Amino acid sequence: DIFVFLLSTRAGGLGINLTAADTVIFYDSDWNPTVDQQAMDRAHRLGQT
DNA sequence: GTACATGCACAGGATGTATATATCTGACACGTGCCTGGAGACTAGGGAGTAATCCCCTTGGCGGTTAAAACGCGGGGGACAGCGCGTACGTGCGTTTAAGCGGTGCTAGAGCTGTCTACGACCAATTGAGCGGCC
Repeated sequence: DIFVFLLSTRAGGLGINLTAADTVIFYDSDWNPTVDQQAMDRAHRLGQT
């Protein structure tokens, strides 16, 4: 059921492994990359199909 | 040397009490579990010490005037009788709370949920001191 999950890149995401997500949206971008790259891959990982 | 307050006894009713009885508070023996005595390891502030040096309390001389002690001037505080407004007994009547056994509420506990301030901590911007160039 739960359509959408709300996160922060520097706390909500950290290694949290949301394989049930199909898609990712950045409503914000950080002054450093890597945090966004991790934020994507906390969905984009080997547990998806 | 004095006689009013103390000191001993009578009169007598109540209060200190014994026998007789039923029972709930306290004693006892059990264990849970709360937590305190001991004791360990380390932190790093509190304390003690050496030390410098500054300034208050006591001290001694002195001058002032107030209380003490004495005295004069004179009345209100300690003591007897009447007036009359309260204070202490005793009863009827019953207002009042007792003491009871359930019905229900709200008060208490431990914990949760929600702060939510308020505190370090990390994270990313952006800024001043560091060293070098130029005419």
